[PDB]
Amino acid sequence: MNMAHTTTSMEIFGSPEQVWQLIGGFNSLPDWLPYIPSSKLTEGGRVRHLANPDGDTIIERLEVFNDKERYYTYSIMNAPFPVTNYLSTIQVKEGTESNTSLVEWSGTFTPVEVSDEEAINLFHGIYSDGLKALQQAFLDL
Amino acid sequence: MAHTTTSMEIFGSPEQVWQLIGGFNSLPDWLPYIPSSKLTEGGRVRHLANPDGDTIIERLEVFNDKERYYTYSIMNAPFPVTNYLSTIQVKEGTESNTSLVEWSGTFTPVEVSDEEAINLFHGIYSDGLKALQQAFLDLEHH
Repeated sequence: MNMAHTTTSMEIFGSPEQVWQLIGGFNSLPDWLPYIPSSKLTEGGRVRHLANPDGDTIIERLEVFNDKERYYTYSIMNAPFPVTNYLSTIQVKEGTESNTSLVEWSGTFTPVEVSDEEAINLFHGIYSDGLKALQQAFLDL
Repeated sequence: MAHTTTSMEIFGSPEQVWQLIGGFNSLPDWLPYIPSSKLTEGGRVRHLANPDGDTIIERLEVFNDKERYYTYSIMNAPFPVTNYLSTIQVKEGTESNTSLVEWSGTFTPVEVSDEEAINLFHGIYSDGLKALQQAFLDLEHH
């Protein structure tokens, strides 16, 4: 119990549903994250193996999933990150217009071998870069 | 709309039973009726084959690992229903190492009576829950 927090929200030029169709897949990070080469599912779709572009790997577990409320929460089973009790959620909220959406990527975790600020900086950077790339891909009809 | 539910106690902790049936793509590991399954859409959609080679496409609506349940709908299948919704949940049993699995369904029967729609799905649910009960009964050791 330490639990650091970080979040980042960003407007995407696409209807919430359309945006969720592209990012709501647990194994679909490679379709929108320019930092993920490939993703593999295990346990009938409950576990994803991300092939990190550095030899290391990230294994995560789907914790919660709701199609219509457009969101999914997941936890880390095995990754090189310097934290524990990692829990992250990515949700597609209402945009400012009906053809717009606001994506939120949050995460709670316990820093280990790094300060709260350093871990907060790490994932905030990962989240923000992820959403900026997504913003880029959608305003590319 | 029509509704139907089946329950079955299995000799396995709620967590064990769920490790085996909680995967959206794991039906062929325990449901005789679905010999083959495939996932698309990053895992949200599954393509099933029934014994007669018919294709069944369903979509994951809700999934909760901790509470051991998932809800899904039918996008397209040869079944005579519409507005199909089904949820499978693994509840606590009478012993810390047994559990109660529940498979429920709600649907609008099309071109068939409610009775006929209920029998079909109840039959499928029963088929799978019974195989599941037999699977664990095969303890085999300690």
